[PDB]
Amino acid sequence: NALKSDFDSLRDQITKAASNAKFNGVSIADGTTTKLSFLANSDGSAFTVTAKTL
Amino acid sequence: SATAGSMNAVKDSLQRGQSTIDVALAAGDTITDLLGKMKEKALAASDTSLNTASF
Repeated sequence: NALKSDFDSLRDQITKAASNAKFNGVSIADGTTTKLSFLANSDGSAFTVTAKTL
Repeated sequence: SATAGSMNAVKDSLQRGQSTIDVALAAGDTITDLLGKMKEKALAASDTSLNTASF
């Protein structure tokens, strides 16, 4: 039971860590989007970064 | 002689036209600088990593 309790606590800490992985309101890892697109050139063509949900 | 003397009015008019175009070119300097800054704003706002306040 002590091992199970520790396991459940570490599991909840994973949720906290993933939800806090934001830089000024945007995240590539919290699961809230499928991708972020950054500018690649002056015409506005995108540099895609696929989201990796943690 | 009267024809040669009336060329002074022609020269005054052509100089007036050069002055009018000069003022337009000064305003055009302003406007092309503004358009370059505006393109910089639109280019930055098309990035989707911006939060709402930056947009």
